[PDB]
Amino acid sequence: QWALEDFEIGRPLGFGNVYLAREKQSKFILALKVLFKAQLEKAGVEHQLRREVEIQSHLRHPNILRLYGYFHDATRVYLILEYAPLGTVYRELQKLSKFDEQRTATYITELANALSYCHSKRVIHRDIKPENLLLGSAGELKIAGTLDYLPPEMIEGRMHDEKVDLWSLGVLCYEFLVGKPPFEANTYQETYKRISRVEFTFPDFVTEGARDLISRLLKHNPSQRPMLREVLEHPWITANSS
Ligand SMILES: O=C(O)c1ccc(Nc2ncc3c(n2)-c2ccc(Cl)cc2C(c2c(F)cccc2F)=NC3)cc1
Repeated sequence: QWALEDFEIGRPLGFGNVYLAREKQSKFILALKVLFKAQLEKAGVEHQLRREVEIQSHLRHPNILRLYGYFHDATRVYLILEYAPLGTVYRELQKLSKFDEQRTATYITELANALSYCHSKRVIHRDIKPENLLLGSAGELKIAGTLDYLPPEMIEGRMHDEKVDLWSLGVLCYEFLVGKPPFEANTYQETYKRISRVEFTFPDFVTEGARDLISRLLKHNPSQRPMLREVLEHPWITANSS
């Protein structure tokens, strides 16, 4: 059982705010997520958070952000999270516009690993996107509305499985190389039609090796999408990863 008295709150990092924090006894640096019990009870997704924390703190992977613990105060609910010093992949993306193939392949590899571990633990993520991707001190990737990353089977409300994260991995591979998601539009409506029709095009600079992998991942039929092992063994990933 923790308390707010154990932590020294630092700079803001972000239904509330995420702060830099230092545990007093150990001097351990962490991110402390602050959420108000008012918004959580007004949305009723406190059970969704009860289950989410049950899952997040039970998993151990170098590419999944760690949740150490949690606790609630008078009106707040606190999440003791890992701290990823180099920030979000979303900030890196807009600070560099696009990623080269070697950076893309490594992230994709680290993702495929983190997902293959999740899929072996019967967990399907559904929602990877740059703003949910964080960077550790070594620069390694870490996994912590808008339709851009959702598969056709999901937005159409059909039954879905592990192949959902394969679609997302395709969308992320495209975005890394291009700077924008393959189905981006100015409205939720247009984006919906573009995803369901699976209509995307490649800019000239995108190599055929990348085009192939993305085109394999972005199949409408979930069954035709490669397994994560095939992703990690793709010639384009092979040639460019770390
Ligand atoms: O720009 C900088 O200087 C910067 C920014 C971030 C970090 N590192 C860091 N480390 C851990 C966390 C966060 N950020 C963080 C920060 C803010 C918010 Cl709104 C959410 C989180 C999250 C998060 C989460 F809970 C769900 C989904 C995605 C998340 F990103 N998780 C803890 C370092 C430097």
